[PDB]
Amino acid sequence: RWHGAGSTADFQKIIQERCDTYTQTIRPGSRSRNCQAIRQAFMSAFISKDPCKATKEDYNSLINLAPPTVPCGQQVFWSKTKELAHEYAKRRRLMTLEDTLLGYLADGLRWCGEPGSSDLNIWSCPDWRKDCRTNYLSVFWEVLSERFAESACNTVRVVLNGSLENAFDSMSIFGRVEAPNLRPQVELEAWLVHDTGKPPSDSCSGSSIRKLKSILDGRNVKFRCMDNLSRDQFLQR
Repeated sequence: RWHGAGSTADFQKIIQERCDTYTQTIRPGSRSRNCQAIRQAFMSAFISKDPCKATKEDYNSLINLAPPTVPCGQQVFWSKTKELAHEYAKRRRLMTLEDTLLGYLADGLRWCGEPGSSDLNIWSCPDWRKDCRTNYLSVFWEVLSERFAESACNTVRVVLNGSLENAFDSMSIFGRVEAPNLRPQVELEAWLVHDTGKPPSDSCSGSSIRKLKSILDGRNVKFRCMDNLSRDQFLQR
């Protein structure tokens, strides 16, 4: 029925198993959380509904069970730097969205339902461009991203791509949802990191980063920007 790839096979089992692994072996001691209840809430958010009428409100109950809150001074944002940013966060024992409970559950997966049915659509799912932006996969990442940004505290870091013409993309989730909802008075450190021995194409003094700085000034968030670093110099530091 849709243009996008279908749901991850065995979605329900994958998320519950990821939840067990996360809560018991990845970030334990926190107060306890029921993984069966989390799985049930996640399914209830989208199953049997119109797959192109997802709203942020559909996810309030799921997120309340496990908000994407990272301890102060440990939070990492990224944009166009997925691989690098996660390497960095892993090495420094920091957390990206994909390191929160719900982000860990959902990372890399696909899901959508079908009206009337209680089952996943494993055959096809709304593509964001061809079908609808208001789909359950896209909306999940948006609302999770917003709460993650709102809960950030003290010093936060962002890894950006110094090999693009514009390291800051105002239409990205980081630019649209995260930066504009950053808790006021936190401090943000940006790292603009470039490839290989390929000379950077954007810097902290470029137009796009000046736009980011304007947003942060508006949030009363202090900004420090470092650039002209290759992947190795950034990670080795």
